[PDB]
Amino acid sequence: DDLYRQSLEIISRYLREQATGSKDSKPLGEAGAAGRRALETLRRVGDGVQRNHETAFQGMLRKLDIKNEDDVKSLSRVMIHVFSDGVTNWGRIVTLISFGAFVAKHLKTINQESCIEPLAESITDVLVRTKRDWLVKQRGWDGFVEFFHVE
Amino acid sequence: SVLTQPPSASGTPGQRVTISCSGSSSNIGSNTVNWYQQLPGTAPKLLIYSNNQRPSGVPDRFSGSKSGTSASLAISGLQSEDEADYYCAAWDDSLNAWVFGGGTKLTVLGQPKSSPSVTLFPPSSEELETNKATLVCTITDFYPGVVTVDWKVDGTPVTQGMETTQPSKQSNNKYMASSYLTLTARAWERHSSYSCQVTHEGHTVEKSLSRAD
Amino acid sequence: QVTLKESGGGLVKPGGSLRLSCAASGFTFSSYSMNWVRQAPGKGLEWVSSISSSSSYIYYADSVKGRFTISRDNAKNSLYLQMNSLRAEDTAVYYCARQVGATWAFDIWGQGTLVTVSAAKTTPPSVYPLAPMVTLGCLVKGYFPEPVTVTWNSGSLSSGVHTFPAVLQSDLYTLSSSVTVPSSPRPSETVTCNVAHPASSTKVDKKIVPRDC
Ligand SMILES: CN1CCCN[C@@H](Cc2ccc(Cl)cc2)CC(=O)N[C@H]2CCc3ccccc3N(CC(=O)N[C@H](Cc3ccc(Cl)c(CCc4ccccc4)c3)CC1=O)C2=O
Repeated sequence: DDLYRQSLEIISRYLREQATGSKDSKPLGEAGAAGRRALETLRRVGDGVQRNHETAFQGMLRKLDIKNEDDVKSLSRVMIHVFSDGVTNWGRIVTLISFGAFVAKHLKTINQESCIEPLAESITDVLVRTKRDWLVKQRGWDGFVEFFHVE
Repeated sequence: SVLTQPPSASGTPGQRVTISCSGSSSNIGSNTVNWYQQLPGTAPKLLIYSNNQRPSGVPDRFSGSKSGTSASLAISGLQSEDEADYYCAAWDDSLNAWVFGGGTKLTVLGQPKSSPSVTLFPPSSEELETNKATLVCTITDFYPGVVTVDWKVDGTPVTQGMETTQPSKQSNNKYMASSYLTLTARAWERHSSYSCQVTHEGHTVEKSLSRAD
Repeated sequence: QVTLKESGGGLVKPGGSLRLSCAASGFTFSSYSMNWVRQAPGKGLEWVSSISSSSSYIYYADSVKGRFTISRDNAKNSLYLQMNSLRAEDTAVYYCARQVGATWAFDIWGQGTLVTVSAAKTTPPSVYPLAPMVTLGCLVKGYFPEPVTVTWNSGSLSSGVHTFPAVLQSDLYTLSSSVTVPSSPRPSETVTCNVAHPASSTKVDKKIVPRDC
């Protein structure tokens, strides 16, 4: 699945750079120019989500009490609550990925850095597996860039 | 077309006209409907988006709605400037394609009637030199936009060589049309009395000429 | 000024190929899905093809699958349509339309470009004077393909002009344009029609000189 691959690449890249605190310059080897644009939009939108819901994100992180691999494995049951109500839109998808970045940031500080990759594939799992048809209909990562374009 | 619309719609000034758009569960049933207005001789323009939203510049008179697999465009306060072709469009999930409706031609009837201004032109000398003769009959400033054009050569009705244009809209909401009579230069020389007769609303306006200029 | 301008339309033989181009201006082209929509003269809108911002998602109408290829050059703000194996049914005005990211509405459309799929040859028009307030005109005879453009006195005469639609005789178009001016077509106060037929690079001026009739 090229979409699973491309989404995993973008998401894993965004979560890894968020835990690090500094943005990379090296190229994306699968995603392409679509992935470059997708990651750039995700950086602008995702950071504007993380700031606008900073208190709510801090509270959710505290309440979740993530400290080990079992907690990271169970986080998939929390991820589905973003789609639980039958609502699917780019606004929900960005929030799902922005919080993923917040968790990844927490996992790095609490020295559980090896659990970031498992989390990134879990976000991609819930996205690409439960919402494939909608993503493809919405023109995947191109539609994502087109939807959030402001001008 | 996948989306169906009445081919035509009509109303009088100030009346509320409704244009329906019928689809399926995978197009209108799954997606938002957009409307396009195409004024005579122009490119289409966005009229309604997201079922009932108006872009900047579209007056309050236009409203849209959606229910089940159908959509509707409502034009309150019909005006002669609303005369256009209206199209609905929706993305279709099962086709992976945009589907446009067949289009609805809107006519605004009951405005004050105007007789056609008829002008008849003989062939030019330059054209006669090519051994051809064209008579041109211009018909402008008529409402409603329906005319009948008959040609007469020496009092006898012409049956061949005539071509009339379909009525076209003027800027002032009136209509215009054009008629042509093509003869050989010899046939133009052989006859003297030429007449273009324009019938509008049980009333006929005639313009004639003699080749003996 | 956010614009779209189509190019490349013209006369092509059945079974032939043609490439249409569409230039985008005043916006960030690489952040929009784009579309081709066509319209056979006197007929409805028919969506042709769609291409996402990074060319990852491409769609075609069934009527064009395997013959048309859409692509875009984001570095050149350009959208293309490579049309191959062209048939009579592909004769239409082809429009370029920008699609809104958040609603999928086609908010910006180009003016369109006409594609004529015919075996008939490119024929320049013959412009003849139409001489009888006074109504003057010029007859634009036997050209192919469409379109032609008519102006009066290089565009300085726009009030009272009536350019009628064309009629199609055998495989040649004829159209006329009329102008109503005040009751004095004086030799010093000239009336000239300017006719352009881009398909045959014809640019003709025709001074309308009346005769005592
Ligand atoms: C069962 N429910 C609730 C039942 C579902 N009904 C929801 C519907 C909904 C869902 C989402 C949105 Cl944006 C708007 C509405 C109502 C709701 O949640 N409203 C929101 C309103 C404000 C808000 C904004 C942003 C984020 C969270 C908000 N919060 C705070 C919060 O704690 N939300 C959880 C649900 C949730 C929401 C968003 C995200 Cl990103 C996650 C984390 C998933 C994750 C991602 C990466 C790594 C680990 C985990 C969880 C409540 C819960 O547990 C609300 O309460």
